[PDB]
Amino acid sequence: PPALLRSVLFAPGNRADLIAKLPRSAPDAVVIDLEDAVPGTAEAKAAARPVAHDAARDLIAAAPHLAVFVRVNALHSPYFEDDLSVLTPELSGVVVPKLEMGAEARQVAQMLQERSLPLPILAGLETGAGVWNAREIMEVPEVAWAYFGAEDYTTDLGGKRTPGGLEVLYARSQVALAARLTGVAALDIVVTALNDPETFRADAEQGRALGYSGKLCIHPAQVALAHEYFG
Amino acid sequence: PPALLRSVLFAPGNRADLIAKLPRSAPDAVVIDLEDAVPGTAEAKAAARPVAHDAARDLIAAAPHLAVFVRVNALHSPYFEDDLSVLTPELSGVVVPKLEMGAEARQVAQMLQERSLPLPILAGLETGAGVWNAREIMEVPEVAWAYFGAEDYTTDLGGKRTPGGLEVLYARSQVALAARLTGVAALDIVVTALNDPETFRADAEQGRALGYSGKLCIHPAQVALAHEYFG
Amino acid sequence: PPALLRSVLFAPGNRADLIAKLPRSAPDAVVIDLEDAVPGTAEAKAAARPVAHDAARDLIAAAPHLAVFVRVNALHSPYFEDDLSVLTPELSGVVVPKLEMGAEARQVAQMLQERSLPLPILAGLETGAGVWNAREIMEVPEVAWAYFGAEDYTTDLGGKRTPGGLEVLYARSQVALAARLTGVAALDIVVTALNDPETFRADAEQGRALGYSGKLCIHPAQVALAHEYFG
Ligand SMILES: O=C([O-])CC(=O)C(=O)O
Ligand SMILES: O=C([O-])CC(=O)C(=O)O
Ligand SMILES: O=C([O-])CC(=O)C(=O)O
Ligand SMILES: [Mg+2]
Ligand SMILES: [Mg+2]
Ligand SMILES: [Mg+2]
Repeated sequence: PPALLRSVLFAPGNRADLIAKLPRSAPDAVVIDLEDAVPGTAEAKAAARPVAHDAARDLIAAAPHLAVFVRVNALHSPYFEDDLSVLTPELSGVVVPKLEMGAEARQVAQMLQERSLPLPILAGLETGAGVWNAREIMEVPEVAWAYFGAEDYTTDLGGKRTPGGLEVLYARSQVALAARLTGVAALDIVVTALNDPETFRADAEQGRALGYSGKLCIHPAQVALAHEYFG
Repeated sequence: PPALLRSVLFAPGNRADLIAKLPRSAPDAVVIDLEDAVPGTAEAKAAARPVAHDAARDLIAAAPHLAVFVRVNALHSPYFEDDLSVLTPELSGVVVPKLEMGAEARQVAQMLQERSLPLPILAGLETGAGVWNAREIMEVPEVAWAYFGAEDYTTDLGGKRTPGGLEVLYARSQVALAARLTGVAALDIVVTALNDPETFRADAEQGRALGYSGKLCIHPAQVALAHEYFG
Repeated sequence: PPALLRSVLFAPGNRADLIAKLPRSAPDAVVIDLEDAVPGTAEAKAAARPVAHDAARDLIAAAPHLAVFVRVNALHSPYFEDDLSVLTPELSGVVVPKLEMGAEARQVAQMLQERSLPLPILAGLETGAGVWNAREIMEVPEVAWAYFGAEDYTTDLGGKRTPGGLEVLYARSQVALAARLTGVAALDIVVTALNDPETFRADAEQGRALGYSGKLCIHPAQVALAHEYFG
């Protein structure tokens, strides 16, 4: 995949239909999500694995030039292990959420290698420890890109999100700087307000000014908006 | 004392009458202050010790559940040593202002134990070094809560305070993050404007969004406002 | 040169005429610039050196009490070595842009010592690494002052500058804090807009609030304005 992704669009791993609609807006990359998008039960996570596996295969064959990623559950969740069975060399990479130390990313890299699944890692820095150890996490060789997850960050610190985002400015700035120092591409925060392009435009602008090279998108319409600011 | 304190109300150590009025606003915790609240004269300090002691003694008995703290003078001040003699096991904890190194916090903890005073420490992070070494200070076991003192922080850096507080956003964000990583309760900055409830409301909202679990209060009226945002 | 510089005014190193005007606004210090001010070709830099060298000399003889500095090119640039010949013992010091490690600053000090140039360093922290290692760079003994260059910082991170400057608040606050902790005087960012003193006034105000003790100036008119805020 390109070292630069201007837009990264998500779809629930257990929604074959939404996964297939992923290329419509032509995002630079997409993420079939087995984490947040799917219920936290052993049953839901198991049911989602074959669905996302086949959906990923179909998608890559239909849109050969689309960078396709799969987001697995956190390293320390009881789902990480079995999520790996979903991966294939055809994916552009694997998204690992809530990483918190360089050792965790190295563990991930080694486990992937032992499953014969050499996939670059798109690191999720979205907790206090992830931000604090941002540089150490991104210096792991296998980490090619990273996103700052404001939503989980504030939840982790017992904070609350605002439109301006001053409450995550410190964190968002640290991640962008650590990303520059390690040669890793930084992906900006999601925008949950889906009814106003203006709210998104203002947010993307802040992210661009900070040095992020791309932005996470949760709705197709945000893709075109993202391309007006990154790239 | 509770792990979380929504409000912490201050009262001058040498003002036995005000100390007694403390329970009125029903704050989660109160601080009998021998530091800033009293004049910096070797005589005005030694004269405040007996008044603070006797006032704290009677206050704790009058409201046994209420978390009662006494703020002593800085570790390297000429008053610290003698201030300790004022403390008692019945206190919920001791407030130590201007801590700047993990080593200073450990020193305080050791001295307290040697004086047979089992008191958890409420660390004052309000200087450049305090903020810089926030995590190292807060990881000391005896430290249970910590507050960011914007007033003395700006004074220490030669800065100046504003209503928006952007000049201490980096510092306030760093303390909140370090508090999370160490399991320490973070207490937000004071609001010196005692005539406008909107200034406090907006200020408290910023602290809450950043991850603070409580806020320092200098006037009984701010207590109710604090509980509107923290809890 | 005093430990405190409220204003530091720049002039192109290849303009003998502009350099001569430097003393008119009575800035606390002046900088004859061989770096950004002079085009990036071996021809333009070599042509600039004798002018900066002699103009600096004529300046010191005319204004004996003025702190005169020369800004050489970056340490790892192909012009650094030759730029050193422009320096003389009579200068108040030398500005070294884009410093990124403590070791780089020590290298400069060493090379200055072997040339018999007792010139303290005014370090330029204006790239991701410069900000990341701000404290280590400033703890180098010969570093007496440091400036934060928001322009090159955002360029280095691939961001964009805004009037409000929230995109560089993190870095600006960090440089100011590190300067306090190392005993180094921190100089605030340049203001490129010259048609409005109000834009400069608001900016200087932000810098002062964060703890900066002086501000870089690129137009003599900014000198008096800086003096209203610093000192
Ligand atoms: O799942 C989503 O839609 C967005 C997400 O995880 C994130 O921004 O971290
Ligand atoms: O004593 C006060 O009024 C305020 C105080 O200590 C602080 O903000 O740290
Ligand atoms: O060259 C200039 O005029 C200003 C400059 O380098 C800076 O602010 O770093
Ligand atoms: Mg997320
Ligand atoms: Mg205080
Ligand atoms: Mg510069």
